[PDB]
Amino acid sequence: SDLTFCEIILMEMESHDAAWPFLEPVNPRLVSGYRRIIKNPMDFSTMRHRLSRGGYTSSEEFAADALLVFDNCQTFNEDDSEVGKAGHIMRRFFESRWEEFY
Ligand SMILES: CCc1c(-c2csc(N3CCNC[C@@H]3C(=O)NCCC(F)(F)F)n2)[nH]c(C)c1C(C)=O
Ligand SMILES: [Mg+2]
Repeated sequence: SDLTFCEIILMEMESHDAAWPFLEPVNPRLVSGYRRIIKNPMDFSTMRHRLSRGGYTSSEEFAADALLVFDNCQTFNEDDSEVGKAGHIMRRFFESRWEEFY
């Protein structure tokens, strides 16, 4: 249904060169101040796990999680940091692929 498109998008994000910051949850033990600043963490493997057990009712819920990944990225990382730069590439990728399905 709407979920077949989400499988395609998520697969293509997981394999993207710039996905390396977002494949795994941030470990707050390793990242000073992350727990304080980011209220709702999100990453591609959490989305993949939620998709695998069917925890998305609509495509709009899937997109909310994706946008959360990149909102969190821009909140915590400078736009010219290595992670910020990758997050902009991944955000533009997502917005572009989402639009040529809907
Ligand atoms: C900047 C942290 C961060 C990552 C992320 C995922 S893998 C990775 N890297 C691994 C290899 N190269 C170093 C670099 C790194 O700095 N890791 C943590 C620092 C330390 F202490 F472990 F070295 N960073 N992803 C997101 C979404 C992040 C944030 C805060 O938004
Ligand atoms: Mg937004």
